[PDB]
Amino acid sequence: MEMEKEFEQIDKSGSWAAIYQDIRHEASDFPSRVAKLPKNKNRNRYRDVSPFDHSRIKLHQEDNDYINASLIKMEEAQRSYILTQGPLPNTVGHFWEMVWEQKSRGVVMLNRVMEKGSLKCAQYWPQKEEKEMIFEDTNLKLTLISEDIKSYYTVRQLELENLTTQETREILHFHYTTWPDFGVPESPASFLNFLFKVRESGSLSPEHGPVVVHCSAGIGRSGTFCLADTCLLLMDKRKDPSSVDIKKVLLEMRKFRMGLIQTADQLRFSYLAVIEGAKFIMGD
Ligand SMILES: O=C(O)c1csc(-c2ccc(C(F)(F)F)cc2)n1
Repeated sequence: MEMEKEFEQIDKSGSWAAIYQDIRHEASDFPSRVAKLPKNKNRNRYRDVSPFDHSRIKLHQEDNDYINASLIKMEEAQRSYILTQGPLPNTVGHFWEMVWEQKSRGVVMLNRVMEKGSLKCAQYWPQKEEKEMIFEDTNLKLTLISEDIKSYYTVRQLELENLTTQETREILHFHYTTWPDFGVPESPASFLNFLFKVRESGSLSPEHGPVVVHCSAGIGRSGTFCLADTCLLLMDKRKDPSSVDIKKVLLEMRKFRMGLIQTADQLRFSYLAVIEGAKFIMGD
């Protein structure tokens, strides 16, 4: 079925939970043996969220190459994304090592450091220009260059230096700051505006490594971001945009990381975002 009318048909019939459970039943199951080794327990935020072995990002290190991060490679859309958990106190150096080694331009953050009164990820970037951060375990230096605070998101320019080689690179930090502590946003308008700002920066384009996207577990809000982006790109590429099947795209993405889209409310929100976004693209 088309999307917008399949949407109204699920609303009127109140069957979002049943649609979402079908997706969960059909989703791929692949091994994640490296994630579960005892030496990696303090590298995982949640025991039930792990990268598959076949698609996990490897650190370029001979001691321990493990990070909780996955490469989502979308062949028809010609987009790739790295989805990862919010960094932990003992993985902030690994996080920036990955950004460096994978040649990423941008980092997309969809959570606040504290939500619901608890810490959802480490304070992994510097908050003042004159107070830079050094990660001694991976030999990197990180400096805040500039910061632009808007009503729904903040953009930061960061400098990452590889202290072994003295090479430097500019990284863009895109921070969506207004996702509610409970539920999903009422309108997708600010999330879509945010997605378009990431796109306009070059961070999603083939001349760079894959964008790094995270929330707390790296599957829920993060899944919504890449699902909406890929569906809108396919609608632009194909002769028949009504042939884009959001449930099929989500199942393809779940071949590369488990659990993408965590609730039936997140599924409905993804439909809403793609539907509204397709009207703004045109060309109208
Ligand atoms: O209209 C359609 O349904 C349509 C148009 S292009 C397309 C398609 C393109 C590429 C690939 C892949 F090889 F890249 F995987 C798979 C499907 N489907």
